[PDB]
Amino acid sequence: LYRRVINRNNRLKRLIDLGAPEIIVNNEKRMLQESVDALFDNGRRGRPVTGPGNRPLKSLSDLLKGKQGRFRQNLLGKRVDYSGRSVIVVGPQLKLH
Amino acid sequence: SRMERVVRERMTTQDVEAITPQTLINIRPVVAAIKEFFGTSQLSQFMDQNNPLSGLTHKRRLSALGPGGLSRERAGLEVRDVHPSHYGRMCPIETPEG
Amino acid sequence: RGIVRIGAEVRDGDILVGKVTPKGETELTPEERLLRAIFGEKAREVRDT
Amino acid sequence: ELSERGEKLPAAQRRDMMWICRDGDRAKNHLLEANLRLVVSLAKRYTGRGMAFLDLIQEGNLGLIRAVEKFDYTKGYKFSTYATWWIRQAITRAMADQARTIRIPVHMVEVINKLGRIQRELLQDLGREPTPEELAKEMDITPEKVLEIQQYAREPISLDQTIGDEGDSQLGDFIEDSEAVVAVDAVSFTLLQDQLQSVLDTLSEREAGVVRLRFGLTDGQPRTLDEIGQVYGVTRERIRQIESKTMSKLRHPSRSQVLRDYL
Amino acid sequence: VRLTFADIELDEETHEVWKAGQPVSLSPTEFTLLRYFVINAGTVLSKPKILDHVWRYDFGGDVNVVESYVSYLRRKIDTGEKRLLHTLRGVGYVLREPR
Amino acid sequence: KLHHLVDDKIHARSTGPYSMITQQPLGGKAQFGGQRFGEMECWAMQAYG
Amino acid sequence: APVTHIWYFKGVPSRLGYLLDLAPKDLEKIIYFAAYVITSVDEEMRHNE
Amino acid sequence: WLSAASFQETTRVLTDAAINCRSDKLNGLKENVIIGKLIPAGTGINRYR
Amino acid sequence: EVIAEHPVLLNRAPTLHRLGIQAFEPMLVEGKAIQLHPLVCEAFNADFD
DNA sequence: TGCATCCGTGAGTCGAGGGTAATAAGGCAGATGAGATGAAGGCGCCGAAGGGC
DNA sequence: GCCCTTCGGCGCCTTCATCTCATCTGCCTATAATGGGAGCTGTCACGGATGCA
Ligand SMILES: [Mg+2]
Repeated sequence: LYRRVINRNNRLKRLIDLGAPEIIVNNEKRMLQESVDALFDNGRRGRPVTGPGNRPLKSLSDLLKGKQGRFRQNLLGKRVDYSGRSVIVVGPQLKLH
Repeated sequence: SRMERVVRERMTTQDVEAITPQTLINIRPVVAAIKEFFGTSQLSQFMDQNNPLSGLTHKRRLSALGPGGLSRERAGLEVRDVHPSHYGRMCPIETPEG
Repeated sequence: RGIVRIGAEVRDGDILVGKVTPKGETELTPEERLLRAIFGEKAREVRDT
Repeated sequence: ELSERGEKLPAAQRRDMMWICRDGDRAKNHLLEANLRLVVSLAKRYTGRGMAFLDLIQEGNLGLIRAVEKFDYTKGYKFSTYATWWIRQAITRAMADQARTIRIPVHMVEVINKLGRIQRELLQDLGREPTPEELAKEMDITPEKVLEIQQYAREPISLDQTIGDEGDSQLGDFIEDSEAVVAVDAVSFTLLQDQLQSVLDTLSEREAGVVRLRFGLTDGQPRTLDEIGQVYGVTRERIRQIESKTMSKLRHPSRSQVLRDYL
Repeated sequence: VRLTFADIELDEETHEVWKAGQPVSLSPTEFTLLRYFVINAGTVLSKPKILDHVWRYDFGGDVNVVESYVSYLRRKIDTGEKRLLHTLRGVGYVLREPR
Repeated sequence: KLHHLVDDKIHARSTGPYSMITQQPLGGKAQFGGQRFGEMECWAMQAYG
Repeated sequence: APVTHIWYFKGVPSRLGYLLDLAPKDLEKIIYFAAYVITSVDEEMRHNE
Repeated sequence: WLSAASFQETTRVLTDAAINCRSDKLNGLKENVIIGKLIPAGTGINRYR
Repeated sequence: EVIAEHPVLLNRAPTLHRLGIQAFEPMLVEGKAIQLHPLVCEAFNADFD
């Protein structure tokens, strides 16, 4: 997405400096707006910007939303060290503590 | 379909009588499509074989998820139920608990 | 040839195949230099992954 | 010519001249806007790889913008015939240096494209995948370079695509951070430093300082002998001798066993 | 225990070389470079880690010294323009019999 | 006997590797793992005081 | 060229539309180059002319 | 805003807080859990800490 | 020697209520199965399937 | 002022399970930093030995 | 029995120029070639703009 933003911005700079009919300049400005759109929130407007494998790309907003977002996946609950896991078996000879 | 598109593109760009089916044909998309299907597709999965019954039951199994199917989130309560037409066609007992 | 003999017992942590990669370069610690100076150990220019 | 080394422009040589300037401007814009249809028609065959459709259309628009300037009507051919070459050039150049996440120079993206075309043309004629040695024979170059270009053309993958058959996790969850501190080798390094300090303090202070600044322990830079002489008022041969004394006493098994264990 | 490669041969004791059976006298540090080359035969050599291991870490000179030293190795044993001591642009050198 | 043997089901770690973006330890048996202490267990620990 | 933040232009309330007293249907037509707006007018230059 | 943004409708509340220039106190339970401070309950209050 | 009176927490996903995390004291046991006291199963909602 | 009409939110917990693809692109001039060369200076190290107190 | 102090000897070790070898960037090619491939959408509930009428 950042590469798309950079490409659109550089091409718009070239169009402005060279001097082009206003239709092409307007099209480039629209592409810049849609590229920043995709960067900040992919799929919010129109069909989402898609890469290889035909899957929506993960914009900044998608990195802060839902279960898989940072807030409820890395901040609230984290994978911890000094821990393990195993099957349980009844211990009827053990004490309560 | 990809074959038809590419051959339709190519049959005009070349002059008549200098064009042959071999140069009209580029078999790459067909093998690409079969490789796409057989690998990295969730409807053709790794064989579950740790005893003869698992191998037998992995084939002859009816699935509902995948391309053209419905996802578990997309799946309602009605579809998961047993239809009266399931009798004799699809077993009403064998289904995963997850 | 560098691999475990057929019919040999191994366990968690034992080496299986001896594959050695050129380590390239890094910061050789001065303490490493004093270490090789005490025993005569070679630099061992490759990484044992 | 009239602005610098000119004169006050009269009535008939300023307004009319600027008017024909603007007229040529709008004529160029008119034909350009009329011929963008050719650009958008040509860009259809070019999508499906690297960049999007509209980006290709825009790059073709730039190519046509460049082409209209060099178009010569006096040569008496239709403008489309000349414009097509420039549009194709612009699209190919842009796809070469802009459609890759890892940018590749055109001079060798050319040979990737040619390698691909020759291998897939020979595959159907021979019926099998072309061995890279035979591809090199078709290259008139060494096969090793062929494997190198084959492994260069490989494009990066996405860290966030779901990796499992069922959607539960991303690829990036399974990649270890190599740059992270081990948190075990750090304590080992600190204890090794403590052992080194104890060993050096056991040695004579002059020798300890000599070796410490010889290998740059306390500071950032190890120093040559003449620095040691200037800081200890001795000749460089004497420093060589004291260094000989240092590693001679350091071979003592009392230190050798206690330090060799630390590996 | 003598270390051999193609037509160059080294004795670890008295620090001399045979090139195709002909004894050759060579400089000490130049000999250390050759020792690195044989001790890592078939593996590419880069100027930096060559500087790191063979040379002292206090080396404050320029980078032309290693290139010149490789030139001496060429003119001493591999006098041919094509030589067993191939050079990689930006990646350094390597000891390898050409294919 | 089912294919849920305890040998392939016991896992524990003291200090393993960590992820790139966030420094949280990874998860799974192929990697050294580390149990997920989710927000639901955070609720219990907050309720305990 | 300036661009508009989507978080503010597009949402359940269109915050930019609320501030500027417009509608999102009457904003997408502008920040996506489909229809013009009148940035400013000369009041006195029109009253006398 | 930090607690609300981590519960539901993250983008909406985030945009609203950005507009309002809301100054969080970092005093609640979830905020202290997020930032690593002692939770203000049980053994986290100044009477017991 | 080192497990002398060192408390250790046990948890079972899902952790519904506060008692879903309990601190016990561990005793070394052969095998690879964690031995749970039969009484605290109901609080854990734990079962041995 | 309805009022359908849609449009954006929510929808579980740990564990099997890793990666899939097109196309017309080619000479040619310049430049540029890396690496190939050759030459000359500032000690090294000795090859001699001075020598005596 | 060796320190104080020597000429010089090529070596050697750098260092200055000073040449080539890939490697990369910009430019030109003239019959005509003139408007997207494809996308499959529809869970459940629930608050709110919304285009018109
Ligand atoms: Mg159970």
